[PDB]
Amino acid sequence: QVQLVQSGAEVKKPGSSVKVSCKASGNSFSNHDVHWVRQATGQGLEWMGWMSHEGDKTGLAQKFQGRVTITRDSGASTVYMELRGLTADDTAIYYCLTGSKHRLRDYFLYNEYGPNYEEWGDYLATLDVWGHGTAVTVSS
Amino acid sequence: LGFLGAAGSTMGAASMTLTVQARNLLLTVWGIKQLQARVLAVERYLRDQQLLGIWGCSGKLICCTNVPWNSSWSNRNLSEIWDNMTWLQWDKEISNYTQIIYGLLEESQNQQEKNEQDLLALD
Amino acid sequence: LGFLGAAGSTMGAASMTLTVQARNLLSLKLTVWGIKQLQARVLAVERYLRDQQLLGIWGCSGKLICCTNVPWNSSWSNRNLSEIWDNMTWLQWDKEISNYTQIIYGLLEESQNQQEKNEQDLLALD
Amino acid sequence: LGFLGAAGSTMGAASMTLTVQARNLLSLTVWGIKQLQARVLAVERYLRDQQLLGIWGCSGKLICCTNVPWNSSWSNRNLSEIWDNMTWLQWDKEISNYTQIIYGLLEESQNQQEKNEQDLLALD
Amino acid sequence: VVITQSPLFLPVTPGEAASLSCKCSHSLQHSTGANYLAWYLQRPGQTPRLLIHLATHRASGVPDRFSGSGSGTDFTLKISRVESDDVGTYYCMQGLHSPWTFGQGTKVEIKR
Amino acid sequence: ENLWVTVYYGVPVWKDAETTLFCASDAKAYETEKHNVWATHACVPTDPNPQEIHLENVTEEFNMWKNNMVEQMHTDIISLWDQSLKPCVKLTPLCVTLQCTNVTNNITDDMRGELKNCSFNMTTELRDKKQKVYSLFYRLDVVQINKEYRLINCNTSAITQACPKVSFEPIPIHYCAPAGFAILKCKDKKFNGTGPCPSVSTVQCTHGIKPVVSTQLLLNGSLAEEEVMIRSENITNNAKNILVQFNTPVQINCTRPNNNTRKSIRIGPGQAFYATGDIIGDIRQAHCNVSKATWNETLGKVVKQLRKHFGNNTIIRFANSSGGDLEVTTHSFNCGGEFFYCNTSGLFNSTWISNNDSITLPCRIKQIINMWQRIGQAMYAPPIQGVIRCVSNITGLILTRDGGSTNSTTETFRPGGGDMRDNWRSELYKYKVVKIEPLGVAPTRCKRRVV
Amino acid sequence: ENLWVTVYYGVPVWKDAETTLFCASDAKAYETEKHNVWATHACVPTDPNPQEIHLENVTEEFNMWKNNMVEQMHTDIISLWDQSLKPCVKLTPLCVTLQCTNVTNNITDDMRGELKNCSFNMTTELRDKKQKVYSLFYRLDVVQINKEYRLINCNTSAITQACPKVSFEPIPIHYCAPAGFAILKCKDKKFNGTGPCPSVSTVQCTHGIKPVVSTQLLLNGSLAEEEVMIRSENITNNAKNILVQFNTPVQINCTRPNNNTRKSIRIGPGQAFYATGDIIGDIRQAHCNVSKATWNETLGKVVKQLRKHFGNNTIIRFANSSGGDLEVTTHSFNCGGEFFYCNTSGLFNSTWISNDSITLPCRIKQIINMWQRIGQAMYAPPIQGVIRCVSNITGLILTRDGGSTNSTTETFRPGGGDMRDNWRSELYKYKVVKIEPLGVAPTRCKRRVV
Amino acid sequence: ENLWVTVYYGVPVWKDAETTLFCASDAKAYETEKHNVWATHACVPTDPNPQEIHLENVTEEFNMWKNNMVEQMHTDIISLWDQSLKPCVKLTPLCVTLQCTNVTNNITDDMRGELKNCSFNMTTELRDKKQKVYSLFYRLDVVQINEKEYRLINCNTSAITQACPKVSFEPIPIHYCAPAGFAILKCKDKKFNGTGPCPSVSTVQCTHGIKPVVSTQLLLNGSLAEEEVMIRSENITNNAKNILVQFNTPVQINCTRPNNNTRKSIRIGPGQAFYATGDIIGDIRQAHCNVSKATWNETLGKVVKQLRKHFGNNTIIRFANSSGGDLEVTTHSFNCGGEFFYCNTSGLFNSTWISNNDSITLPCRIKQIINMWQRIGQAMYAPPIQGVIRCVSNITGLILTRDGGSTNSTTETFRPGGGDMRDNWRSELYKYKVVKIEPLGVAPTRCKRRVV
Ligand SMILES: *[C@@H]1O[C@H](CO)[C@@H](O[C@@H]2O[C@H](CO)[C@@H](O)[C@H](O)[C@H]2NC(C)=O)[C@H](O)[C@H]1NC(C)=O
Ligand SMILES: *[C@@H]1O[C@H](CO)[C@@H](O)[C@H](O)[C@H]1NC(C)=O
Ligand SMILES: *[C@@H]1O[C@H](CO)[C@@H](O)[C@H](O)[C@H]1NC(C)=O
Ligand SMILES: *[C@@H]1O[C@H](CO)[C@@H](O)[C@H](O)[C@H]1NC(C)=O
Repeated sequence: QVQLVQSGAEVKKPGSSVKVSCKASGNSFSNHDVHWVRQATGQGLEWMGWMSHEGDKTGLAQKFQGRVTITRDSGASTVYMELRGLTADDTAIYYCLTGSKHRLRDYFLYNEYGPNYEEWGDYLATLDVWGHGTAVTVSS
Repeated sequence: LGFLGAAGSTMGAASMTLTVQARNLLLTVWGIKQLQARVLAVERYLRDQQLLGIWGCSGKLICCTNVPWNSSWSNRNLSEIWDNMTWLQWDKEISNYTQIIYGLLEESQNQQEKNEQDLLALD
Repeated sequence: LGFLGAAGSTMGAASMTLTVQARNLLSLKLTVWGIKQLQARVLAVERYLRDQQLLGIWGCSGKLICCTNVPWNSSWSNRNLSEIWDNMTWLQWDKEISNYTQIIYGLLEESQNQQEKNEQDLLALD
Repeated sequence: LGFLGAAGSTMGAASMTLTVQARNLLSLTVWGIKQLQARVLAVERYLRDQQLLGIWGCSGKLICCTNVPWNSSWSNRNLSEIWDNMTWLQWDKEISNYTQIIYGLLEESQNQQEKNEQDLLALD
Repeated sequence: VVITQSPLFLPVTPGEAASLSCKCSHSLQHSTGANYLAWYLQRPGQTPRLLIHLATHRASGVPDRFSGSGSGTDFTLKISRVESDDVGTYYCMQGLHSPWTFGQGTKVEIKR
Repeated sequence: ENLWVTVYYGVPVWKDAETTLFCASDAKAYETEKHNVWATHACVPTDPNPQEIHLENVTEEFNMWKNNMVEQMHTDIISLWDQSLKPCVKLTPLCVTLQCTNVTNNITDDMRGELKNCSFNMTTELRDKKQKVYSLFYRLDVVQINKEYRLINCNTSAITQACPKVSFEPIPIHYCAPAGFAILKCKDKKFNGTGPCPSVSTVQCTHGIKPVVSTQLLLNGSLAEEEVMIRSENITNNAKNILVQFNTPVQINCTRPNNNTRKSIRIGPGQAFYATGDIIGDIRQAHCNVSKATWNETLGKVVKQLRKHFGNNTIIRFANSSGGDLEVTTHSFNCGGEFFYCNTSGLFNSTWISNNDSITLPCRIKQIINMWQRIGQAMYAPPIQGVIRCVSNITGLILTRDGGSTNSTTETFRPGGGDMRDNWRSELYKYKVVKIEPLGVAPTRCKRRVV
Repeated sequence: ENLWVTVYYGVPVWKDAETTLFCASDAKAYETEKHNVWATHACVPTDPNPQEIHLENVTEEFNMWKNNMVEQMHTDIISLWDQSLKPCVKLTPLCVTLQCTNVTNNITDDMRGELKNCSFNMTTELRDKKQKVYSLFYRLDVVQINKEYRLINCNTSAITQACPKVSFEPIPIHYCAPAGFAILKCKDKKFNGTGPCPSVSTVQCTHGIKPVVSTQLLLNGSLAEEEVMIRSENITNNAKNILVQFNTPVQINCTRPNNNTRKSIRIGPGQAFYATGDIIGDIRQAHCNVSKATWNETLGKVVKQLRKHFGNNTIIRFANSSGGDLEVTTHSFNCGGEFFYCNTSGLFNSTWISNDSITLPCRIKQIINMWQRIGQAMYAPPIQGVIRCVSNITGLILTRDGGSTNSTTETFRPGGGDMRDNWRSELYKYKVVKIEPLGVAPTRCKRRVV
Repeated sequence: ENLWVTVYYGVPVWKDAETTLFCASDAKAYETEKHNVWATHACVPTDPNPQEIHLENVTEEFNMWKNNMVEQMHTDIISLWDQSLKPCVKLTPLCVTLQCTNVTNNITDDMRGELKNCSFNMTTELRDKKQKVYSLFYRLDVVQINEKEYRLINCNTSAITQACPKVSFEPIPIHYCAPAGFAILKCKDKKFNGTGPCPSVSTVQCTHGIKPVVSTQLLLNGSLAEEEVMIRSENITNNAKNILVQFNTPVQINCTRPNNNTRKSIRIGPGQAFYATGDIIGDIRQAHCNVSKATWNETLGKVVKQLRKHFGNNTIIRFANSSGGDLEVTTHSFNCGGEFFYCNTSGLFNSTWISNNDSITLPCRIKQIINMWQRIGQAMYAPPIQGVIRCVSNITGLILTRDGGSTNSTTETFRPGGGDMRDNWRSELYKYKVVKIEPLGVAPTRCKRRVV
């Protein structure tokens, strides 16, 4: 079981940004997909974003465009997430979890005298073991 | 006076148009074919002129040789040979004795008379 | 002497270099240089052969110098024969008679060689 | 009776097979291209020899008398010795080193002059 | 593509079987015939655990009292002989189309 | 006293022989503009004064289906066509899978299902970028993959096409005698394919012959001098094509009433490809007009000629085509730079017994072509913009005679014989290549003068 | 008594005609190395005695700009160039977009941005694998698609690059007329391009001419015998090119001061491609040097010869190029197997009235379009090390600005971007005519009656 | 005695010269069946009875290995191979990564690992579809991608194409014929040294047929030695020169590829048919060859007898297998039935010779991709051939090398080597020399020309 470390609970003022940190032992980010999920008490889970294990692709839920950026250290031993513009309704439990995906050619074209034109896509297989999570809340 | 007009006359009368007959003897697919055709024409003319030179009547449209031809090939009087048959059909008649005629006309007369012309020029 | 030595010599003086002029009348593989050289050899062969054919038809073959017996109507020239020999080059000669040439070819062929083979046939009749 | 048969005969006996030897002097695949090249080569050399024969005036002759003398510095054998006991082959080895001189002498000293003299004789 | 879950809550008598259902706007089968569905149960104060996956088999270590059914746009999760330790909130997972979302959820509690 | 032989040189010989025909063109009149496949932009020009020479008192033998200039020129044409196609760019990437739909609206009710609109996944000239392009396709050119469609020839040899500026219009050609060789022609107005000809003539160099390609009807052919000639290798044998040659022309009009446009497409770096853009105006089926009365009188003359080899009471029936490959089912021609396939069954639905003014035929367009009977090559017809219109002379027919016909009655015929060798025979039947052997021998009174 | 026409044979005859010229090279000296682009595998060796004889009493009509041997030259050289280009590798794979950077390595401040570090995900030997490879490129060979660069010549004919073993150094080529044809040359050192030549000679084969490729001034050419000469078939027509031929050479150096490093990568099986490797040391501009005082003294001599065709006291001025395609805009030439371009504007900044070295910056291009053709394109292989070039200037090609009034204040400009006039500069002395040994004349003989 | 020279033409002259050979075949006998590489589409037919002509009183020299027909004909076959392989398709797509398995079904235990069943991800003729395709391959033609993944052995070399299978590789006799104005000198001496004059000479217009046999250690289907087994080299003292040996009497060798191959057809693209070997029927057996033993002793003993003439004839003479290196010279190769074989002749050279049951079997290898000739700029894939291959051939000569460092004129040793095809072609063409006829000539005489 790869140990996962998350940032502690934090209270932040309305209309201001918040950042969290995340860790995994063994530098397993190179082999597992980085993921983020938010959930409030009594409400269903909400996907925030992902990095591929290669660190070559990033993505976000359409609700969080322009408010979330995802960074990692050299060697991808840790991953970081920054949130911007939190209000009182952004209070929830924020989670780390590794992931695994399927990489398949979505379209292709053989080339006799050149490289095969290829369109590749990532298809997440399942959500791996979750981290203990982080709690962030907004109050005056 | 047209080209190949003598075939319409007897073979005896055909000898008038000999000069007329001798006059016209001389990177795309068409270009390659043109090259091949020109080479073939040159080869054919030069092979014929090789015959003429070897037998010493070269440069002559008319030549009388010393070899006697041998009557079994065509037992006919010269006059009706000349005034009845065209050269086309008489050649058709004389068609398989051609190589024998070539060999005799080569060896029996030309090379020999040449040896005796050197012998005469010795004195 | 070298080639084309008689170019400025008079017509009579040009007759000394005829042999000199005649000495050079005839003198991947798919590369274009080789293609061109093959073409050139073929062309030279063809032209030399045509010249020899014409000479053989006129019956003075094997001769740099011959003399036919054919007459000509003198409107083609404007001067004395010794003048022709002396006071111009062949080049002015040719420019002067450049335009009766085909007539001359035809007359040299027919008016003499056909008739002469006729008399030699008459002779061979005996 | 065969081709080249004079190779073991003397210069004197060689003259019988001149005709036998002169019989065959003329007679997008790469093979076909080479065929074309060989045909052209044979044609041009045959015309080479005939041009030499014609410029010298033995046209239609394999053997032909001349008006050209020679310096004897070129050969030092009696005529019977060279003709009746020497192969034309070894003779060619012997005579190989003056051939250009004989060609020039033959081509100009006698032929051009004799053509001019034929003209002079014709004039009258 | 959307996901809904029913019932919102299900009181259960102990020892009696119960079922939960979730439906989606598009069929969950794949052109290869594969189905990408996973049901999860979270105990309050604990993270969710996989119960069934791909709508065909139970996850390893899941009690055999669990079962599933459904195809196309309709799927169900049925549990036999309900015992008190299954109380929590349940969710079914959709894995065919990006973005992948959870259903609104159903909660099972002991009737009282 | 006894005669001796003498050497005669230059005497005219006729020897049956074959050599390669020398290309020729009419003074290179086309050389002012580019470009022509059948002219290669140039051949050796010829003088306008070749002089046919009559051969009085001369007869000579001809043998059609045995003369060889025909197949010589056949391989000449195959070589020239391949040479013209070679510099052009291949169209191999085109048969990536196509999503297609039927053309709708602004259509003639008789067009339904003829044209299809398809799109591509096909890439850009940059190997790392893709694009979506579309073009209008005929139904006959494409086939379903199992709606989705694929180009029909990507389970045979590949398809290549470029060089659209090069014209396919035919040019007069002279197959002009090599030196030492001659061309002779029969002067008889009516002459069998074989046998001696009572009056013959020779030319130094041939007449203008067109390289046109036609399947069921002879086009731009020379007129028969007096009457509609019927020729074949053997009339009794049904495996031999029956040649029909008109002595009077029969005009035929054809057109593509559709106003067409073209879209240039870049597939690779510097390789332009052309596709058929959306047609302007209503769609109308291509069709051909011929005159009704002229066709009837011409076929009456044809059946009168047919009666010569048969019993005079035999019923002459003409029939709908036999089927098979489309190139022998329908009449085909290329005029205007584009290929056609027309229903000639209407022209041959009639019978003949002893003792308004025009006709129109539905016709077909195919832009994917397998020329001759080759399998290893294929090409694409470039779109041509606007309405094309061609007028041409129908000058002959290529027919086959059905088997059976027991008890010598009710003879029937159907079009066939898709071999263009027969067309080129139909034009070249006048000529034969012969060999001149100038040397010869003969007896005489000459005995050689001593010394 | 009356005269009769005789027939002669062997009489020397000349007809203004054209045939394909022989190939001839000096003793096949190129055969020792494999091989020159023009000399190739084989050509006919030269005669050891290329004998020529002055023709007594002959003046001959010569016509520069009308001889067709120069067109044969143009066609044959294009044919040879494509012949050498043909058995080489296409580089259609290179059209893939390249991620590029503005790299410097102790660069001089006047080249910042002239070189780009471009990488692309490329091709492997195996179809199913890809790899990332970088190489250094000149900015003028690439273009922004809308940084990412694409090489400039992908929206035109395809690009091919291979076969570095062939040599681009000119070799003198001699030409011999076909047998039955002859070569005529003018012995007048002051001869015009056209008109009668008072003193003439004929030769079996022409002298050697190197297939020099230049666009603004002549190189490696023959020197004028006595004085600088200016030629143009019609000086009044300003759209026509003006020939300038020096009688004294003008030495010119050109170099690329840095070493070059090379790397090679495989497009696929048998697909060797050479790429410019990373370049070490201070990075400096290719440039050419010419002496100042000589550049006057030759230009002043040119002006003195120039005044012959115009009225006295006419003002003469030179200026920098009016623009256009870069080939005519800047002077281009190949040395060390590599193509160059230089801003020759500095050496025309002068004026002329009645009565120690110059340094020129230069530019490098690798994707090159031969002559004016657009249907072919190639990549120049990198040349290792510092290229050093010593060369002679033997002439210039000029154009005359039109207009003006009162026949004064003439201004000239480089031009004539056709190399046709480059080979004309050497070929102008020569013509080939047709010899028909046959002749006729009257005489006093009659053929003997037999 | 004031003699004058006189012109003779047609006189017999030889001049050492080289020109292009003239292709020839007896009446184009290859036309009976299509299609053959070495006979090509067409060649000039020749008379079945060339007129050989004995030159009596004649001696002349044949400097062997100086003759240029060999190099000219070497270039000819290189060109012919290239032109036969130009039209047919390329095979760059094959060496995508291969998933291979470990053939153990119906296999003889002496051969485990010779054949691999590999699968890969090449596409169809459709530009946007792929297909899973499998085929068996000999281990000699493949390598592991890493230290398993497999790749074709020659992709990091030059390009690879398929020999399109319609045209056979069988040799046909090729006749070399003199251009006009040439003749082909031929020796008659029955023991004629590779260099030096030949006591009796004959010439022909046109030569007999020679099979373009491709072999590496043994001379095959060659002309037999006329009287005795005989040995030639440029200089026997220089061991860098190959040692040519010609057998007096032939030794028959049987070779078969004993297994049923099956073949399958795969579409690569439009108009691109590909062939690969399907599953083999029956137990798999190594291909091999058969040769007699006492006859092998007999030929080798005769070789020793003739070798003793160039040495002190009490010396020890020993053979051993090749010193190694590239298999093209380490192993013997032949192409019978249109397929490539490499056979371990090491057993043929396990013997010693001193002063004063009936058969031998040899294992053979199989490869499909070939680096033909000594070129490295091309690689070609031979078709799989269905059924059991069978060849019967004549062994007519040897090519050997002699080890250096020998001292005191004892213990002379030899190994097979010199695999350059030029040596076989010398061994076949050693009887001929192209020569020039110069018919013109001059000579003195008593003739003086007539006065003009
Ligand atoms: C488009 O036109 C084609 C024919 O041009 C129609 O093809 C029909 O397809 C159905 C279903 O596969 C078949 O049952 C018919 O037999 C086909 N018709 C013919 C003539 O073959 C197709 O239905 C048309 N599509 C639309 C949307 O109109
Ligand atoms: C030719 O005749 C004219 C007129 O009689 C004469 O004046 C002239 O001198 C002659 N020509 C020569 C060269 O003597
Ligand atoms: C295949 O067989 C060879 C020996 O025949 C052996 O070295 C190799 O390990 C085998 N591979 C497998 C996967 O068993
Ligand atoms: C090999 O050769 C000799 C004679 O050639 C023979 O006697 C000897 O026994 C042979 N060796 C074997 C193993 O038979």
